[PDB]
Formats: sequence, structure tokens, C-alpha cells
Amino acid sequence: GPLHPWMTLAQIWLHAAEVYIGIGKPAEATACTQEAANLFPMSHNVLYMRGQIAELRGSMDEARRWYEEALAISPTHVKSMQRLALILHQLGRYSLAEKILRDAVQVNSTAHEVWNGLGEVLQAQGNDAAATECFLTALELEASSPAVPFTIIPRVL
Amino acid sequence: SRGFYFNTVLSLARSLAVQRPASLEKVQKLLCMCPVDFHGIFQLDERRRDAVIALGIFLIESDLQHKDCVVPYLLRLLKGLPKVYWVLPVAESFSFCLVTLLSDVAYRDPSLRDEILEVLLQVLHVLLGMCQADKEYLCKYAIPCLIGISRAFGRYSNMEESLLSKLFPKIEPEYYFSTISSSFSYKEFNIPLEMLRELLNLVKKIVEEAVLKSLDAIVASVMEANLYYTSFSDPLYLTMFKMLRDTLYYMKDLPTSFVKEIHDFVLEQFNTSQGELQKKLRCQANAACVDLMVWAVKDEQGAENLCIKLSEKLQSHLPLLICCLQGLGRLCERFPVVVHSVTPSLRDFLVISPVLVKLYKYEQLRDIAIDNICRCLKAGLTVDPVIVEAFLASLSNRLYILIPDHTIRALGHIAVALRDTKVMEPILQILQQKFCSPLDVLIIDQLGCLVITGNQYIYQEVWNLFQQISVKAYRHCSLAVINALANIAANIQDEHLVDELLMNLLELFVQLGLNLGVLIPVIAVLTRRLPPIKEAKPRLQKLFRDFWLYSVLMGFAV
Amino acid sequence: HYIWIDFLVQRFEIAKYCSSDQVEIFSSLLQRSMSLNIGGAKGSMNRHVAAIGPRFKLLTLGLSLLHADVVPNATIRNVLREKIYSTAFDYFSCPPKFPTQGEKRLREDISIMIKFWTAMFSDKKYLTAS
Repeated sequence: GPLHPWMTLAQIWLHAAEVYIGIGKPAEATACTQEAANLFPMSHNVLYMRGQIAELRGSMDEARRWYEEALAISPTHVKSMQRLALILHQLGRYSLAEKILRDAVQVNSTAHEVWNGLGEVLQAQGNDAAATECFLTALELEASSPAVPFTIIPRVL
Repeated sequence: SRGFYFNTVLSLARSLAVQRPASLEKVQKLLCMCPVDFHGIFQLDERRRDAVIALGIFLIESDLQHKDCVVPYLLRLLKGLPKVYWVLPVAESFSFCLVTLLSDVAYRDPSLRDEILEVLLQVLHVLLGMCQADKEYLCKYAIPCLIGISRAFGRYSNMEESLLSKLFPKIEPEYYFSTISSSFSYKEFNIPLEMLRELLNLVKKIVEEAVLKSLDAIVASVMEANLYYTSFSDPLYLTMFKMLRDTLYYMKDLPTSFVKEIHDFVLEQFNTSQGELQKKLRCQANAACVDLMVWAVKDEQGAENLCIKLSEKLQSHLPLLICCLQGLGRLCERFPVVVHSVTPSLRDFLVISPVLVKLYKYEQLRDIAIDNICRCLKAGLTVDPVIVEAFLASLSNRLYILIPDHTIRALGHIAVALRDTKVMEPILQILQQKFCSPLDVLIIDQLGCLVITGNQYIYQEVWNLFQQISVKAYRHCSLAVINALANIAANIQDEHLVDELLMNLLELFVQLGLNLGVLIPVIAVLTRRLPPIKEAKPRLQKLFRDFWLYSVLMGFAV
Repeated sequence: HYIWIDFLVQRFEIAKYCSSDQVEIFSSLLQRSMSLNIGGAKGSMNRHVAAIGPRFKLLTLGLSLLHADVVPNATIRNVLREKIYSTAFDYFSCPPKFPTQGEKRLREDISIMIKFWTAMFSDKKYLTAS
């Protein structure tokens, strides 16, 4: 009946896949995410993890497609935008990455990875003092970073 | 895979150093991130170690700006080391890093040399009082820190970038953190003589064996009380001898008293230690002692005695004999008188080596010996212009009387060593008259290296020989000659020779038209090194037209 | 707002062939103005009769962009078409009324409506969305 058990199972499978992807076993993670995608085939987390495993494989072309596909569903996502900006920086273009970083810092201002990436992309521009202050902000933000966001705890009267 | 915190701190340190001058508030911020002293007792964790390492790398690139503030804190840190509380080990690596940074800073500015060496002396006194005098902490941290600081005593580099900067790139470094006593390898700092004398006192005290036995006993007490090291005798012995060789390896302008007392030290250590293992890692220490003792020789008779003592051992541990060969080569280079005396010693071993025979049933020692032979012969021809003629007559006699492979390799190496210098003509005559059996495979391989010398007559001779061989087609050399030609085409630096080779190859290809598909790869390799052609001698145009005519006749382009 | 759309159409026609990045900018601009919330009082667009010109002009511009065969993947087109249809259905959720403008500023609205109707009629381009 309710979709909650299905989402719980999907979250369990996604957490298992994310654990596996941190050790260097792409085949097992791919099998896990393919099994998980059988229930909900067009969620954003499955697309994000497919892009992650594709990037870990060694191909830097499918990852861009998966990240853009994930962005086309939930524009408010942050990790996908950060990964896309990082993968686009080393390509050579310094125009779209700046806009993506600005949008990411506009929607949220509590991720230290966003500040680190902004400083890194600004390092190639010339304004080194702004990069230094961005690095300082990123470091001071990390000192008070929890394992998981505090918003997970429900707020009901 | 350093992580995120370390990587971002290093990136911040790199980005801040390029900004000159650097604002003091950011320096205060990084100092606040760095630890502080509290009642002369220090603790450490990973983050503070990363922060101070970032400070160290920032200091070098910042052109030593605001050193008057950071340096005293570094002095306090290094003097407060023995009482540091802790949460291959990490203490010795950290000591290595900090001492390397200290040596870099000492090299950068000579004004701090005296205070730097005096704090070195004070911490050395503290650790000397520590060793000969609480036990678990001492064994766990004090000894590894001593090993780490000794492993990087004063080695530096007169290079554009810092030695420590090479350790941490801006993406070998992992090699140092996995070995036992590895290290690296004009100013000649105005170091006082009393420092040398007290350093000799340190060395002669720390090489005592009873203190080593007591260390082993307290180590066994620690073992039975319940760790990385097991026995400290060999590692400490090797490390101390290696640092003794390294510290005094390059220093010059010393009166005879210090040299002779150091020579007595090394010779007595040689006699005592070496004359006992005639029943593992001691061979490296013995080799270091041998390398150091040859530098302390200033008499021709002493050089002859050393040559005799080394030669009697040679014609019978691998590093020992390698360093013996290196010292013999260096001594022959230094003194040209003994060139004729040492020539039979090196020649007999090569022309006659049971150890190599057993090894076969590997070549580094062979090429090292050949290079030392070439250095010996160039030193001999430096003073005597007939000794090389005598040596070539002797080599011809030896050739007349699987030694041919070694002989041909030696001939090729000596020909290469004598490219610049009425010396190449006898070698040319010998190679012309030495022709003539699979031994011909490497003969043309050696001949290929001779092409780079850049002589029109030699090029004509070798090209005519190859043309005659090709027209004749020793059928097995068909692949060898084309392989040699392919190797040659990528190692030509004369434009005239390049165009002559192109014309000759075109003429050979058009001549053979009257099996031919294997000649195009060398043409492609040679032609990819030149810009597109616009106009030239019409002979080239006619040759190209004939080449394309034959190509379309045979349908190769299809 | 009646002239800015004309400028955008002219720029899109100019830049259709030469460049390859302005198309992404146009797609991003077109995606953030529309929403699939056909209902009571949430459509991000005014529903008065006197504001039917620019709305259908922008819809025609979006359809022309879709027909240009520029977007490689087969997933962006589906979402864009769904949003186009959803925002097209929104206008018919209010009681009918009559225009209030004068005799002029009305003929071109009818012309735009007819052109949009033809462009909508010319979609038998389906059958390969996968």
C-alpha cells in the first residue's frame, strides 16, 4: 500500500552501493544500483549514483550525461551541480563553472566543498586574495560540520 | 589521497605565499591554527602536524618574509621536543620533515647559521644525556626521533626549488616513508672547526658497543614487559656511518690533522669490523667507510697501496665490491700516474668472472665497470698521448687470442666515449678490419651508434656497406639492417645528413623496383620530423614522381 | 514584454547555426518561466484576456526551439514538451470573457493564435522518444 517501505528498501540499497563505491568494486555497486533502480527507475539519486560509478569507471563522458539528466529533474540538488562543475573545470572552460558555483552558493551557503571549488576555479583567474578568503571560509565552515544534516530529525508538534 | 583538510590547507598555504607582501593578519590566523606552548609541555595530533607542515612549505615560497616571528616559535618547538606527549612510526617522519625544513632555511639565510647550529648542539647534548642515563617512552619515541633527525642532518640542494617542495608536489615521495635509512644523494658554509671536533666527539662516543648491548637489554625488558624496531644495533650503526659519510663527503679546505685523524678512525673501524665476518647490512657501512677513506688520501704511495689492497680482493658483499670499483675509478681519475698500474687490474677481471657465470645460470655492474674503464683511459690519455695507443694494441692482441660480446660492447663504449677526440681513425680502421655466426647481429647495432658522431666519410662508409648488404640479399641480417636503419632515422641531428639520407633511401627504393613494402615505415619516421616542403632541387621532385609512379603501379595506395 | 520576445526570437534565429552555447542559455531561460501546476491560482502566468499575445508568442518560440533538432538527448525534449502542454492547458481554467482593448492591438493576436495552432498541428514527429 504505502510507498514508505519501498523507499526504505531503496535507501538501504543506495547506502549499500555508496559504501561499496568507496572501496573500488564498481561491478558490485553497479549490480546493487541496477537492482535498486527496478522499483523507481527515474529518481534523481539513482541517476546520481550511476553518474558516480561511471566516473569511477574511467569514462568522463557518460558522467556528464548522467549529471545533466539528474539536474533536469531536481534543479535544487547541490552535490550533482558541484560534481558537474568540478568535472567541467579541468576540461578548460571557466565560464559555465562560475555560473554553476554562483547558483550553488545562492541556493545554499553551508557547504565547504562549494567554497573549495569556487576558490580552486578562481585560482586560475588571478584574484588570489579572494581565493584565500574563500579558503578561509571553507576551512572555518568545516570545523562545525556534522556527519549528517540536522534537518533529518522531524519537527512536529 | 591525502584527504580534504590537508589538501585544502596546503592549497591555502600555496595561494598565500605568492602574494607579496603578505598581510600580517593572515599570518596571525595561521599561527592560531598552529599549536601553542603551555608550560613547556606539548601534545600533537594530525591536524596540528598538517598545519605546521603547511606553515613550513609557506615559509620557503614566501621568500622568508616575516621570518623574525615564525623562526623563534620553531626554535621553541625543536627544543621542546623530548617532552612532547603523543596521542614506521610518525615521530621519525615528522623529525625528518622539520629538520629538512630547518636545513633549507639555514641554507637560505647565512645570518641564522650560528644560532641554528648552537640549538642543534643543545638538542644533541640533551639526547646524549637521555641515551646514557623513562624507558618505555624512551624506546618508543626518543630513539626513532634520533634516527629521523640523524637521517637528514645537513643535506640540502643548490636548486631553484626547495628540497621539501619536491616531497609535496602540486598535483618518489612514498619511497622515503617506507625505507629504513634512505636520504637524498658551492657555498660550503663557514662552519667553525670546534663544531667539527665536537661532532667527531659525538661520533666516537655513539659508536660504542656496550651502550648498544645495554639498549638491547632494555629492549628485551620492554619485550617481556608486555612496536616497530626489534634490534637497534645494525640500523643505528648503518645510519650513523651513512650520516658520517654524507656530512663530510663534500666539505673541503681542511688542514692535515683532521684529515689524518679521520683516516685513522676509518681505517681502524675497517680493520676491526671487516675482519670478523669471514665465517648482512654491515656491507653498506663498510662500503661507506671505503668511500670516505679514499677522500682522505693525499699521497701517491697511499693511492698505490689502496689500489693493491682493492685489487687483491677483486680477483677472488655486492655493494662492497661495487663501491670498490667506484673508488678505484675515482682514484684513477684523481691521480693519472697509476693509470698504467691499474689498467691490468680492471682488464683481467673483464677478459677472464665466476660470480657472473653463476649469476647467469646482472649487467649493471658490467656497465659500471665499463664506464670506470673509460674514465681510467680518458684520465690516462689526458697526460700520456701514447697510453691509449698501447691499450688499443693490447686490446687487438686480446681479440686475436663468450668474451667476444663483452669485447664488442667495450669497443662500442670506448668509441662513444671518444667521439670528440687523431683518435677516431684507429678505431675506424679496427672496426673496418674486424669484420668476420650470429655474432653479427650486435655489430651493426654498435655501428648504428657511431652514425650520430656526424662524419661525412663515416656516413658514406656505413651507407655503402648497408647498400652492398642489401644488394647481396648472412640472409638472417635482413631484419637486422632494417631495424638498425629505423633506429638511425630517429637519432640524426644534422640537416645535411638528413636530406642525404632521404635522397639515398629514395634512390635505393627506386633501384630495387626492377618484399618492398617494409621500407615505408622508416620513410614515415624520418619524414614526420620535417615541415612540409615547398620547393627544392628538381632531382627531389623527379625522385618523388618516380616513387609515386611505382606506388600506383604496385597499387600500394589502394 | 511584447518587444523583448521579438528581440529574443531574432537573436535565436541568428544564433541557431553558428554557436552551440547560446542554445543552452535559451533552454535554461525557457525552462524557468513555466511550471506544471494547472489548477486554481498557481500558474506563474496571468490569465487575463488582454495578455494572450506574449504568452502564445513564447509558446511558439519554445515549439520552434524544440523543432530545431538541437538537443541531443531524448530526455530533455520530453520534459520540455510536457511543460509546454501543461502551461497551454492552464488558460482554459477560467470563465470566458471578452477583450477590452481597442480595434488595433487585436488583429496581430489572432494572427499569432493561428500561427501557433498550425505549429501545434505540425507535431507528427513522434514515435521515437526512447
